[PDB]
Amino acid sequence: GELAALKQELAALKWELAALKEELAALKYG
Amino acid sequence: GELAALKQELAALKWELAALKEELAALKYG
Ligand code: NA
Ligand code: NA
Ligand code: NA
Ligand code: NA
Ligand code: NA
Repeated sequence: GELAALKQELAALKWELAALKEELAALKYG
Repeated sequence: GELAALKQELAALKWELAALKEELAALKYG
């Protein structure tokens, strides 16, 4: 339970992070 | 210890997300 829950939360956040870093990259260099 | 490691990574990532949104905000307004 706790481990599963936390890995789902981690996963979600890393998708958001990935997206945001790509958007930042775009804005700084284009 | 997988749980320990993941709680540290979660913490870090929430700070990184916050930081990046503030950088995006900054760049929109110069
Ligand atoms: Na568990
Ligand atoms: Na939990
Ligand atoms: Na642990
Ligand atoms: Na945490
Ligand atoms: Na806790």
